[PDB]
Amino acid sequence: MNPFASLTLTTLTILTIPIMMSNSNIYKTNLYPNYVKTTVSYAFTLSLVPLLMFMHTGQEMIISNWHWMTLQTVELSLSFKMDYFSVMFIPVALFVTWSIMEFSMWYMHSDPFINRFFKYLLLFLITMMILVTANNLFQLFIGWEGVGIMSFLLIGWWHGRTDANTAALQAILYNRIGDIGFVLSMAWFLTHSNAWDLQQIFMLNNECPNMPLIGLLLAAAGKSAQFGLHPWLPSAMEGPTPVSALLHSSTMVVAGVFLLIRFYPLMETNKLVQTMTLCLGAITTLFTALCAITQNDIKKIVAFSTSSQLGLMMVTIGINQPHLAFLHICMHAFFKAMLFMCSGSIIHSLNDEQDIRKMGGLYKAMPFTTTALIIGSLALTGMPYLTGFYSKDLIIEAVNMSYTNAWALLMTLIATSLTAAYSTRIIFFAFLGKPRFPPLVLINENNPLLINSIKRLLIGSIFAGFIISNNIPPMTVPNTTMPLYMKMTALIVTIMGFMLALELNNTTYYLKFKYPSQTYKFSNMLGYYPSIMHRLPTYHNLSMSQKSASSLLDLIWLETILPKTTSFIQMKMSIMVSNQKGLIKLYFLSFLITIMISMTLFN
Amino acid sequence: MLKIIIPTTMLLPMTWMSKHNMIWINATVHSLLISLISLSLLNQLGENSLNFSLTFFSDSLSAPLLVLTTWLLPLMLMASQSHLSKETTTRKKLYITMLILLQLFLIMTFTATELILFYILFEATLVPTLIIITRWGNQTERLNAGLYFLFYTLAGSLPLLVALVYIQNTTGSLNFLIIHYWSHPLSNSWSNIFMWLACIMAFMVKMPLYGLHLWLPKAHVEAPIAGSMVLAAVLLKLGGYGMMRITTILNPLTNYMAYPFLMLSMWGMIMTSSICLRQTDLKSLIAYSSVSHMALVIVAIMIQTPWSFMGATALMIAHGLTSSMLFCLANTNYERVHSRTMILARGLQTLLPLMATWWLVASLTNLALPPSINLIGELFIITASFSWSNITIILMGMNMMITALYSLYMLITTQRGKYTHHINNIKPSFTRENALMALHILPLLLLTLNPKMILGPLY
Amino acid sequence: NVLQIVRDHWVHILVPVGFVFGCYLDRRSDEKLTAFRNKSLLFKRELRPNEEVTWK
Amino acid sequence: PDSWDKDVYPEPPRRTPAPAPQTSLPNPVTYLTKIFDLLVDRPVTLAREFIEQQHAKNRYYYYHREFRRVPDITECEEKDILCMFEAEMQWRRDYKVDQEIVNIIQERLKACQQREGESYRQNCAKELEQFTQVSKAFQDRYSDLGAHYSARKCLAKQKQRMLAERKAAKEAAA
Amino acid sequence: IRLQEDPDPEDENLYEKNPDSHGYDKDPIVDLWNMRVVFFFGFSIVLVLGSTFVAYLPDYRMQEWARREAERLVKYREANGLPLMESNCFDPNKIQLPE
Ligand SMILES: CCCCCCCCCCCCCCCCCC(=O)OC[C@H](COP(=O)([O-])OCC(O)COP(=O)([O-])OC[C@@H](COC(=O)CCCCCCCCCCCCCCCCC)OC(=O)CCCCCCCCCCCCCCCCC)OC(=O)CCCCCCCCCCCCCCCCC
Ligand SMILES: CCCCCCCCCCCCCCCCC[C@@H](O)O[C@H](CO[C@H](O)CCCCCCCCCCCCCCC)COP(=O)(O)OCC[N+](C)(C)C
Ligand SMILES: CCCCCCCC/C=C/CCCCCCCC(=O)OC[C@H](COP(=O)(O)OCCN)OC(=O)CCCCCCC/C=C/CCCCCCCC
Ligand SMILES: CCCCCCCC/C=C\CCCCCCCC(=O)OC[C@H](COP(=O)(O)OCCN)OC(=O)CCCCCCC/C=C/CCCCCCCC
Repeated sequence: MNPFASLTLTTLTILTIPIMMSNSNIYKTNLYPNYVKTTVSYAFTLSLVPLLMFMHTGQEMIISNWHWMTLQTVELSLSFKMDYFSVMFIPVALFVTWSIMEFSMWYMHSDPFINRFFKYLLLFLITMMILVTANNLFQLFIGWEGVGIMSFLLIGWWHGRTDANTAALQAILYNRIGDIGFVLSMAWFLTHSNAWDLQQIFMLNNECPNMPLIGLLLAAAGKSAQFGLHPWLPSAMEGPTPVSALLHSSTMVVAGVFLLIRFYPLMETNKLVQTMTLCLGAITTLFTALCAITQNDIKKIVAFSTSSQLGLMMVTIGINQPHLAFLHICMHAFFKAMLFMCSGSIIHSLNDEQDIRKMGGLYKAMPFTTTALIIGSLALTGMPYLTGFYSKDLIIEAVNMSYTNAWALLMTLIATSLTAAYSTRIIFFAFLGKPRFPPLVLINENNPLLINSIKRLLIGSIFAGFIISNNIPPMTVPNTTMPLYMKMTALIVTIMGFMLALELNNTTYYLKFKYPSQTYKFSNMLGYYPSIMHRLPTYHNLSMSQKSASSLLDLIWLETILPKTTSFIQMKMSIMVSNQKGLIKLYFLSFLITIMISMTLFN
Repeated sequence: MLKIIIPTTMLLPMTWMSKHNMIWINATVHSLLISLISLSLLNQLGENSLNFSLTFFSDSLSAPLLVLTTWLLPLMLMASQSHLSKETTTRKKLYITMLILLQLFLIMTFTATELILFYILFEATLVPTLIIITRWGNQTERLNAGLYFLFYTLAGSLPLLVALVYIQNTTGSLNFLIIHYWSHPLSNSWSNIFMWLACIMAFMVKMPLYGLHLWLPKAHVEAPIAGSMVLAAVLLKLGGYGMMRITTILNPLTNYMAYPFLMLSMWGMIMTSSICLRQTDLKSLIAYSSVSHMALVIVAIMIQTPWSFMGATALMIAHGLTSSMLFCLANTNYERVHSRTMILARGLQTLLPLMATWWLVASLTNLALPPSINLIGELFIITASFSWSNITIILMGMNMMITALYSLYMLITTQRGKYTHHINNIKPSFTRENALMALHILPLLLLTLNPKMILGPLY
Repeated sequence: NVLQIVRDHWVHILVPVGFVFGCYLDRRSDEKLTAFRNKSLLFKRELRPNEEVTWK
Repeated sequence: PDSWDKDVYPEPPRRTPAPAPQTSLPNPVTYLTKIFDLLVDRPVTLAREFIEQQHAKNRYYYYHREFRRVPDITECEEKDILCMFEAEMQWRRDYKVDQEIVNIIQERLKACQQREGESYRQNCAKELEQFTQVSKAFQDRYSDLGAHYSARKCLAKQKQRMLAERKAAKEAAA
Repeated sequence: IRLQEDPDPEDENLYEKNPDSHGYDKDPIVDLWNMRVVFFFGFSIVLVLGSTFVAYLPDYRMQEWARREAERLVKYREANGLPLMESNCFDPNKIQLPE
């Protein structure tokens, strides 16, 4: 037949296999994490094979194996789209997951439920694969909700932490707004096309309208934490560092960008939705970078960097460049996962300390971690020949040479400069200078698991963008001709951010103390958005839920109208009827009145 | 249908002639056997129903409800075993007799072929439920709950009886097949408006509809566990089945009279979800969630499109199973601590892991996690409502968000956090309780695997 | 003790015999609705050489 | 297997370009294909051969039920329950068959779009027109009849449409 | 005081008198056999047998029959050049409009 579909489905099945084995003594013992890691590595190789098959002849297939149910003229069946996006994203996700699982084997060694942690990680991976390979809207929604609820479970890993519980609930709330948008899109598509599958959707929607494309955009914004629905992603750092490295930054937050990429024909057909996507991405990346440049929690800094990169991807989608966004997704997955692993290594070595104000001296204290973090920050800022160069530089060049929003372009450039700035902040406050941690030095990073995982994600932060960009067919016309000052715009702004951040960090050694500014307070407090938008709407909704619906309507007026008024009327009438004194004279006079009335007024 | 009806009327003498320590075993075993026998009704045709005789017939809408009732009886028996340890033999046999009579009446109601017999049985179901509530409830408010339940139902249903006898006199027969084939349009006059009001209002009070729903929290909070299980899962579906049956003769007047009820149902979804957000009682939370789901089913039935009836049936079955499971979990927690306050007991995930897993699964099914039949029905209803109008999508989206909010809120409140220090009577979960939860949850996933069996006759 | 087993476990035949009786009654009711047997336009058919009723 | 009708499920002829390498490096795709054929395809082929040999030991057949044609609701008299029942059953069977026809056309359209790939907007325009015609006819026939649709309601809709068409034609050519 | 009332008894724990209790009955043998019959009948019989029975229920909904009929009609229609879907469900010759 063809070893393409068989091997793709085999990768999915072998991913699903260890979940079945969770009911066995292998799950009861302490070999389960290693078993899961081995399974993930084998899946990574078996997924590399179809990637080699695609890069030769560009083979793309769809498999509709199982027919679920036929709703009259609409057939829902289990269908997989093994196209370029799927066959390119599966190996990257499997590689990152393998590295994160080894890192978690090292990291969550003292956790009593490490087996359950690895089971949850594998379930998240399965749901993400379902989302990526889904061919119809219903299966895509299945994957969407699966990754959402797995994120909910893994954020609140420590059930006894109120902050973890509220972070998980907040993530669920924002993802449910995204799901509202997704359901709007699904309903419109079914109503106006009689199909939930991409083939018929693309065939019939030659000019996709504002309502379905806005539904898709809202779902993508909710999933990728764009402006308005962003705060859940920084708050999602309450979970263990492996969760932040694997789930959010690498593979889950790119779900909205991937969804917008999957509907790039419709996005091309529309213009207003493209403009809205561009503006949303620009404001998101600018705001998140501006918040990042002044944070003291390293995990939060990396989370805001991830949000800024997502905003850049959304900008790339808004300028009608779907494939550059996918390339950036892959490269960002690589170096962001490596950065999160390095931050987790630092945190673990310093006894669960997540403050750069207490980190210091780590350049010589932790050699390999320092090298890996430097390489990751160089790739993040767009070093001219690293993984981030083959995506970010092309994105900036395409934004410059486009009929786009001038404000959006300016905000994108400022966001790149701020990216360089917060990378400088992380490096300076974490590795340079003198120690600020407690005197008991427990620094030890000589674990083979940690070293090997960071090393594997480190070779992929140097030699992966080149291979990927040289092994993919040209899906877009290049921008060969451009002015010299526009060809090096990204480098100039990156160097300016480097220099300004370094100067402002060097000014902290002076024996001068000044109170903070309004701009500093705005930037450090996350723009005051979490405070206002997490206190006012919640208070008003929870107040109207009790004052108006429960007490005023249900407990008072709905009781007053039907049952209480009728009961009172019946009680009063019963009292009036039975209040007779039993006097024969009185009720015989009543008999006489009744007799007269019957005789006279009855004809 | 006699092959299913007679075994229940044999459950009665078996229960009354069994030994004192074997009543539960015999009742459970033979209820399971009757459920297995009733599974054969799922082999429905594609064009016309199964007409066994002049009195009983089975359809693609009746069969899943009959299977649900026959499956729900043994679970109620297990819960009764749980909470009726110290009762006397005669009172235990009376409780089992009430459950058996209720199941028999429900089976005959679902398989009745005429509207008057349907009404007679659908009103006959009131007596066992009222007796169970007002006799084996635990708190003082059970008498008030029984009064509210009985009088709401009767005030709803008496004009239905008047309308039914009037319809028979006018047309000739109340047989469903005849009134479907010989159906004629209903003119827009005051008399037709009031006949429509009689029938629809009866079934809406039974449903319930927002504004006519206080009896539901009153009865479900104060009823015993078996009463709550049967009230939420099956007795609420009598209104939906009746509306899906009675609307054949109400067109095209239904296209004009549906607006007040549609607005009431949608705003009631919103209001009851918001009420669920701020409830200090777990059973009240579950009851109001049931109200919201039934309001969604009302919206589907009133918009009355082929994609809305399938969603209505799927949502009815899924909600019945989910609400029964939630009530069972809440009853286990109550029996451990003897209080219905939600914030009284915490850390139950630390103290009882498997019950935490059951709570997680039940709450995930409640918030319509794909590809569960809850989500299937809700999505079909949402798509039909979107075709009807394009702001129903806004209302459904906000309702879905609040539903997820309160489901995860109750999960986090009960299971997560620091355990209460002074509560030291949390014994390990019983095999009976674990098996009850498993028997509640597995059929949901199996119906997810095979969804065409619960999508009604319009599939 | 065999009598005691019967004296205690004789109630376990009530539901099976009720099921058998219900099946018998269903067949007996079905035998009363044979007015259109082998007379419908869709399923009208000549009887086989060894056959007297299309269905029972 | 190809146990389906090619005319009912059309498929354009498959043109596969011949491999013309321009480099001396070996082909990992070719080597992996050889490995896959040696390790998977041959064992599954042997297993299928054994299973099909076992199936041919006892071969039995099943048939497609043929339904006779009966007079329809137009010929049925008013309040004639038996004829109305027969016509309603026939109409429901026809409705299901039409639904499956629409499904067949939609499957054709989806397969054509996926097959054409990057040039679908032009290549698979013949399936789009057939789907448009079938969808329009199906909508005109079984349009919004409601959840309680019936042959009588469909007949009433058709009569209304015929009256509207006749009035439009008269007011045009009058 | 207002009545000669019994004090509220303490709740009994089934695990105290029987550490192997399944929660069905306070009698050990009756509890064990109640658990066994519930598990066997319910899980094994109902779940497995009813699930496979429903899975292998005969196709009385005529889905496959409808698909085969649709294939036959499509083949006949497109072979002879006729439209795949007819314009009207009924025959205008048999339908008599009022005029
Ligand atoms: C409603 C407004 C809406 C605005 C929307 C638009 C927003 C635009 C944003 C523009 C960029 C903002 C930069 C960051 C601001 C916050 C800084 C901060 O909090 O630092 C603390 C934080 C360190 O905090 P810390 O170490 O914890 O200690 C804090 C101190 O204790 C205590 O800290 P502190 O408070 O003492 O230090 C802050 C101080 C020092 O920080 C700075 O000066 C940062 C900016 C550096 C200079 C940038 C411009 C100069 C370079 C470009 C020149 C033009 C080039 C043109 C050509 C380009 C192409 C070749 O800054 C100020 O006092 C005012 C800064 C005002 C910036 C302008 C935007 C906000 C205006 C708000 C109105 C009120 C202003 C007055 C303040 C409030 C009232 C009292 O600083 C950093 O981490 C580094 C910050 C600087 C990074 C600069 C990176 C590059 C920026 C872009 C350059 C251009 C790129 C190319 C663009 C495209 C060209 C085509
Ligand atoms: C392991 C983790 C589990 C949880 C997470 C889920 C992740 C996915 C797990 C998937 C496991 C199953 C995959 C393999 C499924 C094999 C069986 C399946 O293919 O058959 C289904 C069939 O399953 C059964 O139909 C489900 C039965 C559901 C009804 C059970 C009722 C039991 C009594 C309980 C009463 C409850 C009353 C509720 C109201 C009715 C679908 O029908 P179908 O493929 O075509 O049948 C093929 C036979 N044909 C070809 C002749 C047609
Ligand atoms: C249409 C559907 C509704 C749309 C949104 C309307 C407002 C939503 C109303 C929310 C109801 C509130 C229910 C309360 C549940 C519990 C709340 C709670 O847990 O507390 C707040 C909780 C956590 O508090 P923390 O800040 O983390 O404090 C931790 C301190 N250590 O935070 C929240 O979850 C509240 C978030 C509410 C969201 C409101 C903002 C959403 C509005 C933006 C929409 C616009 C999007 C723009 C994109 C457009 C794309 C085209
Ligand atoms: C067209 C040319 C380019 C085509 C794409 C080439 C992608 C190359 C990807 C890496 C090459 C494949 C290496 C195979 C590794 C898997 C082998 C394996 O299963 O394990 C062996 C072995 C040991 O595993 P343990 O976990 O330690 O188990 C110990 C057992 N006691 O695996 C290894 O560690 C090998 C070391 C890997 C070196 C680092 C490679 C870094 C690669 C970076 C880029 C890879 C990106 C992934 C795909 C890129 C395209 C999307």
